[PDB]
Amino acid sequence: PQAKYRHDYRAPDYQITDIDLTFDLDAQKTVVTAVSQAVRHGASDAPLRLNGEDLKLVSVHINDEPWTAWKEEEGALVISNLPERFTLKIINEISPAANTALEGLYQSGDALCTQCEAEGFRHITYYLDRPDVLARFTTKIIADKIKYPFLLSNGNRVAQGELENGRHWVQWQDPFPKPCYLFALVAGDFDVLRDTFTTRSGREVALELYVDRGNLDRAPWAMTSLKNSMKWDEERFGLEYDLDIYMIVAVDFFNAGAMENKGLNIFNSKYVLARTDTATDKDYLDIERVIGHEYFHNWTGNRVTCRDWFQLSLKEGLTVFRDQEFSSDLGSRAVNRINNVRTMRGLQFAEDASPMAHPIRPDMVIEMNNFYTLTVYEKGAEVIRMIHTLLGEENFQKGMQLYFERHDGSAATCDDFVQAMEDASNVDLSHFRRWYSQSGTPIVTVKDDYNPETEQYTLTISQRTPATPDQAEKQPLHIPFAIELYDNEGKVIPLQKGGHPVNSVLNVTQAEQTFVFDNVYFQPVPALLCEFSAPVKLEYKWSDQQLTFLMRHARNDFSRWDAAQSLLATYIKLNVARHQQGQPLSLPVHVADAFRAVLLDEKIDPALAAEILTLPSVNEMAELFDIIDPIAIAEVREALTRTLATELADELLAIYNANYQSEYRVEHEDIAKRTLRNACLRFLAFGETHLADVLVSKQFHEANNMTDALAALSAAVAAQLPCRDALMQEYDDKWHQNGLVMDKWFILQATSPAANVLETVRGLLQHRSFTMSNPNRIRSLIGAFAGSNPAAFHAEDGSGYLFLVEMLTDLNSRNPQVASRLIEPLIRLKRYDAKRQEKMRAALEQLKGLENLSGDLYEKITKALA
Ligand SMILES: NC(=[NH2+])NCCC[C@H](N)C(=O)O
Ligand code: NA
Ligand code: NA
Ligand code: NA
Ligand SMILES: [Zn+2]
Repeated sequence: PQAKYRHDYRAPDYQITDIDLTFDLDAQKTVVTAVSQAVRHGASDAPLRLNGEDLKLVSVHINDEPWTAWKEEEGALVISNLPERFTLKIINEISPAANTALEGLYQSGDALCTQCEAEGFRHITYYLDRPDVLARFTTKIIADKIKYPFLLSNGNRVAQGELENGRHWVQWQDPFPKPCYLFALVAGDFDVLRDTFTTRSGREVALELYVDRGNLDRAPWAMTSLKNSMKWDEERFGLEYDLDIYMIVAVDFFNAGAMENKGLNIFNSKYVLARTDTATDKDYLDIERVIGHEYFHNWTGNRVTCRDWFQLSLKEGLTVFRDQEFSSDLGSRAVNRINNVRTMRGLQFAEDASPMAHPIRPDMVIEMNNFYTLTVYEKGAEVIRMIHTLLGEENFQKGMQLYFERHDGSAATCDDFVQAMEDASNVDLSHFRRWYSQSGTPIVTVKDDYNPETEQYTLTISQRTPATPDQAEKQPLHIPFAIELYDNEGKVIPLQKGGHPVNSVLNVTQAEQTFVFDNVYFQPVPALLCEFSAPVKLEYKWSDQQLTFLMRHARNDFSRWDAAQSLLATYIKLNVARHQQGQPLSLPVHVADAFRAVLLDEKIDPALAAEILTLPSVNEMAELFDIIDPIAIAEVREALTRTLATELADELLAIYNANYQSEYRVEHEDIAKRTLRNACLRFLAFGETHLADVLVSKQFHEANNMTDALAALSAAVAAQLPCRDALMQEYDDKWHQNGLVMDKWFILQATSPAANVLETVRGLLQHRSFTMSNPNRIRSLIGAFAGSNPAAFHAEDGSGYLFLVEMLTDLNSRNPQVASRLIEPLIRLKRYDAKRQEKMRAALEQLKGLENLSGDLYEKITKALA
């Protein structure tokens, strides 16, 4: 297919102000009548190009005049000779039952529902499918009352009727103009959880949460979470919900997570449903995160939307930032910060190195679901966070205020947002704008000198961004670089120069520069890049003792955890090299001693302890190497675990029992203590086998909740303890009728360290709870294998690659978006060694060859093969 470029953006030749939709719903054959009020801004010779895909056009009228001047060409309806103002009427047919791709209107079990972001509304009718066209929607739905008793669209019920033949209809009116990507329609039968929330200003909002019949007991957390989101957006941003009613529909068949359709959010049911014995702490906190996320979109995405899709980060960067702040306010900010950094370093960095590398504001896009990426979302959020870091909270809020004042009700650009922050704060961000247009992860090298004569510390900070596949030119960024200097007592040395204080966030704006600090009264141990103040790789020659010092003394828990990650980083790289030579793990006693200290520190926050005692993921570890040896990394992680499990056996067991809790609560102290207890159990699993098998079996069976049961189940798989198969069989026998609970089991299987792991995953394509028609199952099994089990995917015989190629051959026709998610491990071939590349290249060349290759895959494959 054909590529699209940000720099060609042009205001449209026509606009639409108002659209009245009617749907005659039926799964096999739905008929759509779309009456649109339109305007020509452009020139008379220039026709209206409307977008449409897989549409059966029944009729076209202009002001009730059957129109003759038009043609369907590929993917568009082109209409000529139009008035300056006219009523467009289209009628067309679509078939939700045939919609396996889950774009547009499709069927999720017995229900019908929509996904229109990014360019899905064109699968529903011929429209100006672009988010710079905003209009007021009115939506009429006609359906069989028995199959589809509930008929939902955005806004308010303004009309209702019954009909002959057991059909009924309902009409919705959304007062706020919107881009079609925000349109939603759900029809079906549901249990409905109903509550209300009153805004600070007195507006009473009806809350309706629609779940499949029988799931009303799993709904209350999500509700509480919505209410908390509404409260928090009020307290922190001063923003209030703007309609009378808030609907959420949880459906099972969904490609991504959730969607912010105005007043009618549609969620993957994985981020709604929870109960203490089906969902984990992580699940609860994810439900909290995503409910919040889609709610915060109501202002940052909906009241202010994107001028075009290249501006996607304008809303996702900002909205993610907002869900991070939400979770951090209500929970542990540090645990939150830590995990978000794990993700930046572990996954996003890898993408910014990949052939799919792109700035948070892309300049070129072929298929736009491919840019719903770790980069646009998470790095985009770090970019927001840097603006926040640079302006401080009060000015950051003044900028938010200016942004809405300026742009409420319209579509905007990333640049509009930066300008609003600049103008409201009077901090200059012209240079800082380069973060929007430059891909790749900058590397920051730091050098230091203490001079005792002058009591001066000197930092020489230099930066480079290496070239990426997408960009041959790179240039210095405006890098906000936070530091603290500690003296030998653990106290903080006040930063200064020439008598007057110095803000501890340095403006690193050049390829190379120097900072001097006066009155540094003792040779300092520095904390560098505090709080991960910019999304960069830091190069500084730490000593173990500097790092252990910081683990004991740094003010911010983040810097303690992070020091530990640097300490470990070194010994991971040592042992991968060793593993390649056939040598066992080697590890200095003082390294093990540092972690013993964390286990016995009575004062440390268990949440922090637990993160420090969590080894980097294999994905995090991979980022330490130019060439990746996935097997060595996997085996080294296993050995590092085994070793600490031996060295710290008694302390690990002590802390495990000490954190026992008879009561289960989703509450941040209880989650911390539990996260610690399970971190310990993990190590103990790799210790002496009989005690392991006993502790792990006991917790599986005695557990009063899914967090504890799964941690044990998961440890049995990881450590291949003798009780494993029994426990796995039992989870199957209990939970097999339950998709979302099974997803956890499929993930364990797909990630098992056993040697017959691929053979098992194939068998599981037949399992009773698996099916290729459900993205969630696909990702629990196939995805978790290919992306979260690198050792097996990258098995030397190329067997992992051929497996994924089979699956992708299916998925390319069935569901290109899911296929594109799954290909990603394969387009990383250049991080690996030559023999693996050659096989991976071949695998890609084969997929390139598929008859009817999707745009979604073509994009990644051609870049990967370039
Ligand atoms: N087809 C899709 N799932 N597109 C992406 C929708 C993601 C949604 N806007 C979110 O940020 O949560
Ligand atoms: Na408009
Ligand atoms: Na609110
Ligand atoms: Na907090
Ligand atoms: Zn979002």
